[PDB]
Amino acid sequence: QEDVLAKELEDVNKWGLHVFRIAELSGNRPLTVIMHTIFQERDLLKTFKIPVDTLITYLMTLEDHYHADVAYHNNIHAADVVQSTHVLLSTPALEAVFTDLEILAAIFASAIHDVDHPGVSNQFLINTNSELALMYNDSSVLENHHLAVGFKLLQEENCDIFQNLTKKQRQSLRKMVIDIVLATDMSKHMNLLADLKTMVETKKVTVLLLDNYSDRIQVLQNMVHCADLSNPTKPLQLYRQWTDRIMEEFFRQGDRERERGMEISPMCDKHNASVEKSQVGFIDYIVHPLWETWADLVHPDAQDILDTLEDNREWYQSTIPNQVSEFISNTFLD
Ligand SMILES: O=C(O)Cc1ccc(Cc2cc(-c3cccc(Cl)c3)nc(C(F)(F)F)c2)cc1
Ligand SMILES: [Mg+2]
Ligand SMILES: [Zn+2]
Ligand SMILES: [Zn+2]
Repeated sequence: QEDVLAKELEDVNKWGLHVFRIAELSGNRPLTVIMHTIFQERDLLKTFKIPVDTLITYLMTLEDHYHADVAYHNNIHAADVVQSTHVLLSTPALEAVFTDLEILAAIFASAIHDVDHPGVSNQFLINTNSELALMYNDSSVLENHHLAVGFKLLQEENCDIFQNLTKKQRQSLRKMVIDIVLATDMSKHMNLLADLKTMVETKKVTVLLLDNYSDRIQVLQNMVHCADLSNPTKPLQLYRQWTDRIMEEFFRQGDRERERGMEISPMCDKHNASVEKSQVGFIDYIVHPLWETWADLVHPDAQDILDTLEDNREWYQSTIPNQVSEFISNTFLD
């Protein structure tokens, strides 16, 4: 079993890693094994003096607080986002741009970015006056929760993977991670994109040049957001699994809404769905504009990704046998 898992992990630097296969092979520990592998590849254990047993212990704990019963926002998604971020960080256009701390921050942010997700949206949690929305005053509810849990777990037995950073490194890392995970709130998408556009419009090269924290963090925020929205850019056999999972999760939310006598949210009604037209819309209004801008920023490194995305769009379009627009307006605008 171990041998086969090792063969699959050889694709860790490649877009299109077989993450589901890794999940089955690892006993449903894709986050732990992927993070460990990445930490080895990038030499982050040596650089930040992270004892290996402490890493494994934190990763297993973090993984356990992802909900296996949630079809999309689970540990497999977290592993995917981590690995996608890891690839993006290695793009030629960003060679030697980020420090090791900034690299650690982006990867860690990716690992924790949806931890303890309950399988329902911010808007559902607000509309039901949930405990979470009450705790966080209706703003970036889940994202604030992912951060609090992700950090709190460092305090469990033998979990403090940052015990040998300096006080200043710990503060800087904490701040970057917060900035990154809060930018994963989907309602911030337009603002992020506008900023990313501006950065492209004024980019300097020699490889990209980034003079200040503000510019660097912005790129990391967009990078992890791209990773979060990367499913339609993946080989189609992966994409389609992600699509089935997110629709399952949406339909379960709609069943909860139905049982409570609420209006069923867009995309959440299993009795009235258009899976294929909705993906086309998702790509045209959100994913393609974002990734076309990321591709400009890193031109020409992301060309294959863009091409796959455009092929994947045609496929969903070719398999077609108000809701999309309502979902977009409610999800991706501030
Ligand atoms: O954060 C939130 O408030 C809710 C929310 C926003 C973004 C996502 C990601 C996602 C979204 C979609 C999708 C499906 C139908 C329509 C549209 Cl517009 C997008 N699809 C996929 C795909 F790629 F995995 F299939 C993934 C999941 C939840
Ligand atoms: Mg999230
Ligand atoms: Zn716990
Ligand atoms: Zn996510």
